[PDB]
Amino acid sequence: YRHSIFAFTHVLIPVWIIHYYLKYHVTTKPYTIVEKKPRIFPGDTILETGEV
Amino acid sequence: MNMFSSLSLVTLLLLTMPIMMMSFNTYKPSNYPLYVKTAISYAFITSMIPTMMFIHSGQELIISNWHWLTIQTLKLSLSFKMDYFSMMFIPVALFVTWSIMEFSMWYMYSDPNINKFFKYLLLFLITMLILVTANNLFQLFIGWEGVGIMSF
Amino acid sequence: ASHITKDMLPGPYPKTPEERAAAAKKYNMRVEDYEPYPDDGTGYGDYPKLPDRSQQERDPWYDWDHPDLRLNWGEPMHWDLDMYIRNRVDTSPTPVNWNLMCKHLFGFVAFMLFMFWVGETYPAYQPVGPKQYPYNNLYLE
Amino acid sequence: MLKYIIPTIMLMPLTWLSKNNMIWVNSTAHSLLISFTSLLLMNQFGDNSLNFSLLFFSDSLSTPLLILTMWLLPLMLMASQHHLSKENLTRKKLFITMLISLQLFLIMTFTAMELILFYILFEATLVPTLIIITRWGNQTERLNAGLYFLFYTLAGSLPLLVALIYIQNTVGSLNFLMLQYWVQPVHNSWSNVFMWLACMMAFMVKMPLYGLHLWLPKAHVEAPIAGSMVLAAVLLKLGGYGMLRITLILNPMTDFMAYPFIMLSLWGMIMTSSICLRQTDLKSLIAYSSVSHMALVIVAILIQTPWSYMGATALMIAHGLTSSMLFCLANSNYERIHSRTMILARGLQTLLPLMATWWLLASLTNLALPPTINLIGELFVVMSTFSWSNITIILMGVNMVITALYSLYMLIMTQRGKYTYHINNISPSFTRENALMSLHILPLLLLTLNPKIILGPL
Amino acid sequence: KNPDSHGYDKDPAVDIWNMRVVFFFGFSIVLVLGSTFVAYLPDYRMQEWARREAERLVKYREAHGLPIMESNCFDPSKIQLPED
Amino acid sequence: LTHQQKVLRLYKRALRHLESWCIHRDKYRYFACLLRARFDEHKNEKDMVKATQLLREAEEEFWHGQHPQPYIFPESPGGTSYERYECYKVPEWCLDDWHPSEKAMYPDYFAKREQWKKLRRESWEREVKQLQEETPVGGPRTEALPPARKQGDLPPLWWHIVTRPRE
Amino acid sequence: NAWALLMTLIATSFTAIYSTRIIFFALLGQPRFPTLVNINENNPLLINSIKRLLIGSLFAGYIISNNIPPTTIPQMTMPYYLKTTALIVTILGFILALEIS
Amino acid sequence: SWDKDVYPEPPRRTPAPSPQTSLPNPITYLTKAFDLLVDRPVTLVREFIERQHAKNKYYYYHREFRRVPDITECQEKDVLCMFEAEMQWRRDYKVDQEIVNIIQERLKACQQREGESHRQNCAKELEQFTQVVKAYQDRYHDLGAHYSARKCLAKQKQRMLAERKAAKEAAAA
Amino acid sequence: ARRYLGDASVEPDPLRMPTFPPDYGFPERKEREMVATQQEMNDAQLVLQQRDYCAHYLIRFLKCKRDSFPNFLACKHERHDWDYCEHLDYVKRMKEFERERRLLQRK
Amino acid sequence: GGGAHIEPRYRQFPQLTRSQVIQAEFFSATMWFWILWRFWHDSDAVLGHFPYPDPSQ
Amino acid sequence: TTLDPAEYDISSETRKAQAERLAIRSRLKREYQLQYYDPSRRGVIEDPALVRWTYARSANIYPNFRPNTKTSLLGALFGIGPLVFWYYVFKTDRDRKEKLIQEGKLDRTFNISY
Amino acid sequence: APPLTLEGIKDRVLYVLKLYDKIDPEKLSVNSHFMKDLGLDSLDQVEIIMAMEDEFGFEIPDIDAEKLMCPQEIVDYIADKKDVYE
Repeated sequence: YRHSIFAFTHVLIPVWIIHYYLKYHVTTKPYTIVEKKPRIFPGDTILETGEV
Repeated sequence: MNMFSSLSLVTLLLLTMPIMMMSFNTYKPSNYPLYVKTAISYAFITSMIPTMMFIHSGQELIISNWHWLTIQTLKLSLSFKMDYFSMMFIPVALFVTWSIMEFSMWYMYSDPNINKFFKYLLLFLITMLILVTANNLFQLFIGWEGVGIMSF
Repeated sequence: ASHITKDMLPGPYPKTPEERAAAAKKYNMRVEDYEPYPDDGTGYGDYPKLPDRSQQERDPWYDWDHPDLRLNWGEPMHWDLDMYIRNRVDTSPTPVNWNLMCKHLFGFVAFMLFMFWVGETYPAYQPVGPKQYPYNNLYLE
Repeated sequence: MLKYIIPTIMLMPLTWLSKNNMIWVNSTAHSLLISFTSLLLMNQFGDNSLNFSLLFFSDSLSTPLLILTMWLLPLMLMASQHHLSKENLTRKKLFITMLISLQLFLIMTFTAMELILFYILFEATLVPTLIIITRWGNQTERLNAGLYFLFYTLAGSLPLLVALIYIQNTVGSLNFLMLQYWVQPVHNSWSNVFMWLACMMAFMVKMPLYGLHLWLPKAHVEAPIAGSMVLAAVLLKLGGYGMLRITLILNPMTDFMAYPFIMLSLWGMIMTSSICLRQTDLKSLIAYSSVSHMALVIVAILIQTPWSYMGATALMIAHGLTSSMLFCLANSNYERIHSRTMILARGLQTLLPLMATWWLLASLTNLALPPTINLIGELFVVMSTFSWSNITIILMGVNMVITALYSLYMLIMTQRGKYTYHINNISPSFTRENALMSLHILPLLLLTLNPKIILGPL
Repeated sequence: KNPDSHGYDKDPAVDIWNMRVVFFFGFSIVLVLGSTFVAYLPDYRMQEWARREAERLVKYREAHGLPIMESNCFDPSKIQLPED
Repeated sequence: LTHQQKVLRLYKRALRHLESWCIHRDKYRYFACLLRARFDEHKNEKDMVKATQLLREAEEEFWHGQHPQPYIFPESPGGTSYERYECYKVPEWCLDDWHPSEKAMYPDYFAKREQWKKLRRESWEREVKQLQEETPVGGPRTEALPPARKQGDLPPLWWHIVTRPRE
Repeated sequence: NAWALLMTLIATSFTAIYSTRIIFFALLGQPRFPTLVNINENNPLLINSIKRLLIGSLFAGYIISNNIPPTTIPQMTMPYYLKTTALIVTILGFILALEIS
Repeated sequence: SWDKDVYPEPPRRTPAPSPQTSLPNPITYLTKAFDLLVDRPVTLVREFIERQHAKNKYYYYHREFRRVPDITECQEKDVLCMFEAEMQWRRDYKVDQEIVNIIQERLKACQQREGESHRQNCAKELEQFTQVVKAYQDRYHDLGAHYSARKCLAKQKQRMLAERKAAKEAAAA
Repeated sequence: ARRYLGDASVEPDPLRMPTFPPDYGFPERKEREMVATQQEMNDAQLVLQQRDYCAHYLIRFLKCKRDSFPNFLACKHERHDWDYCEHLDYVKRMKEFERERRLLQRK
Repeated sequence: GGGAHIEPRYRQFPQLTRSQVIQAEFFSATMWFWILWRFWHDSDAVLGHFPYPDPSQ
Repeated sequence: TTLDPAEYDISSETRKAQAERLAIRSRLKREYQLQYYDPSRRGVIEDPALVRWTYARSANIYPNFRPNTKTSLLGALFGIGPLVFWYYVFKTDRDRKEKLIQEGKLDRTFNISY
Repeated sequence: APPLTLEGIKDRVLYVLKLYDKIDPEKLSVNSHFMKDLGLDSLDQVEIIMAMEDEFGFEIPDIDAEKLMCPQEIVDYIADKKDVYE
């Protein structure tokens, strides 16, 4: 049964530590992680207009 | 998106835990393999999550982390690459190796040195896994030869 | 601390029967054709009298070969002749001296000419002359 | 500075002054301590280099290189202990004194402030080394290693003192390197070649070209017990760095004739490593490594254009350890089995299991796996020496092949079944066997974490 | 050298002393206590100082009129330039 | 090798390379007598040159028709997983260097070992000196009298007699 | 190159005789091997392994492929005799597999 | 953070949602889950010290040198006056390395920021970038004397060739 | 490659299209065949050889793809009709070996 | 030793566990059922047919 | 190719007077095992064939050497020869590459390294 | 791990040797001396080890042929090869 903290001592120690090194971080580096653009589709401001 | 990258590295930092904790962690006894074999299982479902995050919005990532030496002009630090070859393959290369060790677990079952077999099968997966993920051309060459020795 | 006359001295004919075997028996009778002869092409200081060379080649073969050990493991007392290339060399194959590989490696070299052509599927060959026209020939519109 | 020479000379009567057998542990204890002083005021700049006295700037220079020199001393008494325990104490008091008497000058040199303290201290060894080779040899061929070790080193280093006294009175004063701020060039003549050739060839005869290395395996094959001074003579050689102080300046503009030192050592680099494959004596087998990827620096130094000094410095202290440590293995495995013939020892790796991973990490750093210092010391060589001319990629690209078959054949020779006749080889590597064999791989790989502390100014 | 003593260096006692005098002096006081020193040791080769000052000064020119990375030969017409 | 038994070394291998050529288990079996027919065709005749043509021409028609990648009987002079297990190899006389507290285990076995040595402690005085009597000068293959005339202890003790097992 | 077309598609043939050979000597002929054969396939630490792959085999090819942003344009107009020309070869591979076996 | 105009970047353009569909989305069972097993052990601790750190505030200053020393003075053989005329020149060659670093990373922000176009956008960095380094190795790079760095002795004697050749020998100018 | 005149902006990887890149075009049918809006063509993320014909059409394909995320199928008729846009284009481009065949023969 | 749980065979052809083969055979369906949708609905080629571009006019 | 290697040859019956080719070896393996089996040894064996293996190989040539046969003056075809060649290859380059660096510019302007 | 004993080897060898219709299965098994059933010089000694390899299957060394006089001798050393009875 438990044996419920072994998976917790396994994963849940790092997941804490690793993100504490990020939330306090991404805005520290002038250019950190490079994530790309949204790739917008004509579902926002646009008409189609075809369909042709 | 904040959890987007951070979960990848989980896959990466995890597999180093099976090594560090081989030297006075108060090691799990024989069935030390099971210590690893489960240490795998959660890595795949860990990698399964970001697969879906990408097949929605795209948005691949890299990381800027840690500055190794900076010579004259070119500044090499290190990074990782989340690219289209990274998102799909990596779950696969772990998914098979999820099933592979069980087989050995039966095949090698009688070998007294089994305990350090799974170590020299473990680094192999680790460093072959950093070849697919690196965008810094030098960094491609750390695991390029890191595997070429593992064959020996 | 072997005292006198450790190794080869100025051969390769200093009373051929005096050497093998005084000590270092390469030949039994001073003629086994193991007599400390093989100073072939001398004046090269290489391999003096040497209870030694040209004894034959291609391997110790490492098989049953079991008086005691006899080849590469177990070290019979003293035969040693020349060595050190013997752990990366073996004996006779089934065929002999057929280079059909330079044939096959050049087998595709026949298809070098198959390189100078193209493979364009559509349309067919349709023997032509001036029908080729990869892009355009005559007027645009 | 005197922070260093004074305690290390203060060492000198820390030894005999002591009692019976306490001597070894007495001096090994202190000799480690000085390493705190070693770093202590050092690893300051950096930029606009440190000079703290008139005739000493200890090392500023970004050629730190001195911290190692102070390591290898209390690695000897752990190394040298084996068969030196079998003769008298008043002689054992000597062998620790002259061994220090070496360590005192290598602190003097590498600082020297100038050219002319370098030389008289550049030749000031060979008094302490020559005495360790001839006595406490093993074979009787040693007596010739005594001569050959001179009559080269001293043979052509006299033309220094003809040249360096020729500069002193020609342009100003050589009293100080840190003033070159007036240097005229060297254009050409049939006189100036000689000047450049006199100010050079003395250094080559130490770090060998493929000619005139005829001494190097003569002295190492047959040489003291532990490699006791054989670890030191792998410091001495690389200490020909001073060519970095000259050829940067002081006839800068003759590269005209460089080519006979390029194509002569550049085709030997592909060469003498290959004459190392069939060797039947193990302490020979390592001695020819030491030529090879040492002699690569001589094509790093002559070429100007840093990214070579980025990579030329890391090499002087690259094999500074790896090439050191191998002479420490082949010693130990020789304690137990008294032949140095490589064949004889086989069927190990069953009987000494822990010493398995010791061979491996050694023979792996000639392979130069990417992360360690070794490659990051070679791949700044290839990047500039490629730009020289594109064709250098071939030969020095071959070097990266034959060296791999080179190393393995030494390990894989010790993986075999052999039980054979040996009743010896019982000792399962008592701690000193594995203690002194460490304090190499621990400090070596470690530096890769912050490897900006091994670099030149460029 | 085994009369079933354990032993490391030489004999009964200070051998036991001789192990703690190498292990402890050798590392944990140097390979660790010392290694700490250079780990966070202060800015090496004045680069730390350089990042910011080679950072600030970029925009200063870029802001008002000035170009970026001149290489104008350090204010000519300070030099008479011998022709022949 | 004595001229009599020289066909055996061929007669051993002859059918050997055969079976790796045939596939069905009967195929080997069906060609047995059929190819066995050729041996005794001349069953009794000269030992010398007359029948040396049974040795002479045996060379060809064998080497011709050789190397269809034979079945190698895996643990043997060659072929896969033959010498495979060396990770034990049983380094007999591992019992020297211990530092007991490693010797607490197998007390009954440490008792037994020192009981074997008494034989090899002194068996020699008549064991070695008999070899000075047994072989007069240049003797060929070197084993002692098979008994050693009363009790061999071992005599070949113990290197051949206690030697290493396989697992 | 108008050779690989000749060359590659011929290799596609042997893809049959690759398989069928090691199938027909192992899975087909009469039992041949020495007696005392202990075979036991009831092996929780094995059967657990295969079962995952073959399940994660069949469904795999379609799941992976079905979800992608399309990165290119395949021709999609494939005339006759260019069509099953691979399958056309394997069809007789199995023929020449068994007939030659 | 940093200085905006030292590290400019284009704005965010957050994508619009498009549910469109009757089917459950699992991310909303994760971003609503993952957030609750993160913030508590994480954000509370950063807030924990950042007030714990209110107890003491150190200082380290912004180091700015004093520039009298000029360039091409002084009388030739001199030491004192030409010791410094490198200290001007040496630091100002350690700067001009890094200004190539900063301008280079800004380039990367032209790619993975976009990466699909890679061509029809950014208008600036590349067409600027190769107008930067071509303002670098000329006169600021002593080559092949870069081994000696040949400070101020060879530093001008490119720039004598950049004077005694250009602008006069150009024929006719 | 219809209008061969210069490019105001020099951006290659033809961010300068002739106007919009065709495969070849026109020559006559269709003189102006008409594609989609370039301002929206590279405003989205659109790979090269996604700038051929049927840009208007395939931009909608992914629209619904992003709609139902936990789904393996959006429109198998559109993806079918994606040929019916493309197949119709490609077959319309199978005609350039028909004209040049009989046009470059005798006359 | 370990246990007797199965004895070997003299070529009496050992028996199966009877849950060995059935539990497997359910995976003989997953190829024969998952082959269902091949021809339904897809043909040898789902393409459209090139109509011989006759209009060279 | 390398080699026959003569797994059959002439024989029978000549040279059956050749015996005691084994008596040579049989003496030793008797004596060697007479050496190798003893209770108290703990040490390696002389094994002279190895002593005469290196010492008749590494040393004991320049003593045996004579500078006479012109197959020992061969080495000029080996030692010096290609070392001239590598000069001929290089010195043409480093020049052909140099001439262009002056008249005409091969490189780009984003090469600062070098 | 497979259990091995000294009985089967007395049986198996007795077995197939009793399978051959060339030998009546009233004849001696453990000791016939095999010279009564050696006929002829060949086609016995190497003939009998042709089948016995088909069950165990290690190599049947050549020089061990002349040990095959005693039917207890063949079974004798097969114990020493495969690590058989105590």
